Amino acid sequence: TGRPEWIWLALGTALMGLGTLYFLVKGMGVSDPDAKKFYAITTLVPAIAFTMYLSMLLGYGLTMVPFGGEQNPIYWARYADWLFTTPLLLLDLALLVDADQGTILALVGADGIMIGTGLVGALTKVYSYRFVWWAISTAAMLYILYVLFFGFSMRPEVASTFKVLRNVTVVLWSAYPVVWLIGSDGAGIVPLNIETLLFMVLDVSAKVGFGLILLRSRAIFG
Amino acid sequence: TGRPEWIWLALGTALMGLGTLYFLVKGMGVSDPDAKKFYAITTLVPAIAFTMYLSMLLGYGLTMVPFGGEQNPIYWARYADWLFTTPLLLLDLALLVDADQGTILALVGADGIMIGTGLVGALTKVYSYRFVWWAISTAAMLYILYVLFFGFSMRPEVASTFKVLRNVTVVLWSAYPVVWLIGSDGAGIVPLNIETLLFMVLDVSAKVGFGLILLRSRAIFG
Amino acid sequence: TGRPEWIWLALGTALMGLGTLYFLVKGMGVSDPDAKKFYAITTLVPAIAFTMYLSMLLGYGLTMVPFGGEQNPIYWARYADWLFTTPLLLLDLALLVDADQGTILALVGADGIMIGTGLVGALTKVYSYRFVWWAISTAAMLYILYVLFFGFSMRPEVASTFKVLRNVTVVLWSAYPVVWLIGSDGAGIVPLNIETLLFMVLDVSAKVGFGLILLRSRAIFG
Ligand SMILES: *C/C=C(C)/C=C/C=C(C)/C=C/C1=C(C)CCCC1(C)C
Ligand SMILES: *C/C=C(C)/C=C/C=C(C)/C=C/C1=C(C)CCCC1(C)C
Ligand SMILES: *C/C=C(C)/C=C/C=C(C)/C=C/C1=C(C)CCCC1(C)C
Repeated sequence: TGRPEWIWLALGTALMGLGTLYFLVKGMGVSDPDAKKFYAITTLVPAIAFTMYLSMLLGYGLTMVPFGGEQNPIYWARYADWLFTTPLLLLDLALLVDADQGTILALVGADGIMIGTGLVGALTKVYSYRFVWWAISTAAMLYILYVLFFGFSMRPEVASTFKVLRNVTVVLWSAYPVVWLIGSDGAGIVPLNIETLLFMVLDVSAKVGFGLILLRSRAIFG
Repeated sequence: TGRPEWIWLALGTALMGLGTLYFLVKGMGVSDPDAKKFYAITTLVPAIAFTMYLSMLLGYGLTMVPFGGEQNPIYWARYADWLFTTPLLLLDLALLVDADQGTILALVGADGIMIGTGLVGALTKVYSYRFVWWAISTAAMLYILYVLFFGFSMRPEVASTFKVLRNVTVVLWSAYPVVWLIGSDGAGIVPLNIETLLFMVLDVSAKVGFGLILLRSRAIFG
Repeated sequence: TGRPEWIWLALGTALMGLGTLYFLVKGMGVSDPDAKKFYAITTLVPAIAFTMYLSMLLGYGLTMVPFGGEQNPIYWARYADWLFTTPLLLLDLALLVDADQGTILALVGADGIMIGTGLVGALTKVYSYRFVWWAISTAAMLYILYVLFFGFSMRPEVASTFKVLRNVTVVLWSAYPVVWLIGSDGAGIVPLNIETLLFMVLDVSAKVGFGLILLRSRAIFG
């Protein structure tokens, strides 16, 4: 396309679409209920991502936001995706450790705040206000990572898998507020082409990457 | 109104509104918890449909989408409805057969993809791209119907009711991708007047029709 | 700001932000699972409200709706908030009395209808149609309050707390359809400045006020 970032949105689409097929196919073979749960969640995540990367690729989820001087291109389909897939990932972590209903509530709620404010700054028109919405969104991410460390004696083919996935999450999720800040969505110090490349490498890793590690573990069984 | 399809949107509103009253009234008389569940779900479905048919009737959920040459009228309130009521129907089927949490997750997730992509093609501006979003949406419908047949020894006043409702669903739900394709939302081979007539006959049948069959069955009790 | 209602949206933001901090901090100290549940829900409610009051304050959730003659200012961020926080409050009441899944479904569903139609009239362009959407929205509020009285033998440090919270709810929630009618969103008999003052006093009371009463009760424990 006439857009420099098409290549990464094209590669994003393929990879997400590839992970869903692999996981669905892999998904075929399960009988253990609990294990079913982890396939249902893990497969839907890139399934959703698949639909939003295509929408950006065909250009449906792209808008112009006016701010800091001129008109700015902003992929909003990114947040609609994150809106559903991140709560879906925390749910994988949550049911892995037999979380409490109460803690599952807080995580999900804080998550919706995270993305929700992230979307608000993405579409905000006053340049300065954006980073205030960024701060709050970041403040919720700190809560979530906090909770999965200090508020989150279980069987060991579980614990060890959880510590692994959680390390992945914390490192990946932490990159997103950094990319957004340096990117076109935030400081504008990095062009849209690179900002799109960064998110795609995170998304595939945090989704397909995360799912592969997960759906192989014996942790997901009885 | 100045719109040819008012009559069907007017009849849609009455019928949906009539089913909700009947089901709520009928709903009054229940004590068995589990049965309560099926009244809660079954009544809310046309309740929601009721609100969206009126919005189309008063014209709040109507927009113009430019594509394939000219400006196209598109009722988007239809998808906001389907967004909530179809997961509500699968939930009726799901709890009827004591589905697994895992399978309830997949159905609902695939459903949101179905409608979600359906909405995206409805609002897409490049004529050709629409049917690509149609294909994917259809691909999710095939998953759902699949699952309720091959991934979905239970008491017989249940099994027989389930096979019935499920037959209804498969036949009705299959009509929707056909109507959308021939209709104004898709191929434009059928005018908006007829496309509105078709969806109304499906909606009332899949909702009120489906609910009547359901809320009479002894299957919904202990 | 250049807006007369800034002061109340500024005071709304502070107070909601203050309640969340207090509840989170207070939240630190819990071990009993069930009690955790009530902190998770109760704290997220003003957390969300916090984000939407700021959005109105910075002016992100403000739009112009044309009707009854001229252009009308309409804070839509108010409904996105109510969209999530009112179901969150009913859930506090619901789990307080060990509600049935079925009844929890009806309450939440009716609630989404309430706000959902409320939003539709807020954005409707034909003056008269607004109050029709107001009527239906009100009709759902009557269902909810009904249900929490006649469809909602439990331990007494519970029952007495429930009767209390419920009295709060009914009196507060009943004020909202009145404010909306006399306000700029409805009849226009009260200016936006006063209508914004009224909602802020209700919101803080129904949220922070409601939460304080709740998170002190021994009802929330085992
Ligand atoms: C499947 C995609 C994933 C796991 C995405 C994670 C995204 C985030 C952790 C988002 C973080 C953001 C902030 C905390 C600040 C505002 C900007 C965001 C939304 C990128
Ligand atoms: C209460 C209304 C019901 C049960 C509606 C069902 C609608 C569908 C099965 C929708 C199907 C569609 C596709 C599979 C392709 C894209 C167009 C849609 C959304 C009409
Ligand atoms: C946290 C905020 C609360 C508890 C708000 C409650 C709001 C309502 C009970 C809303 C009621 C309305 C109607 C019943 C008629 C239409 C206008 C509304 C949305 C204000």
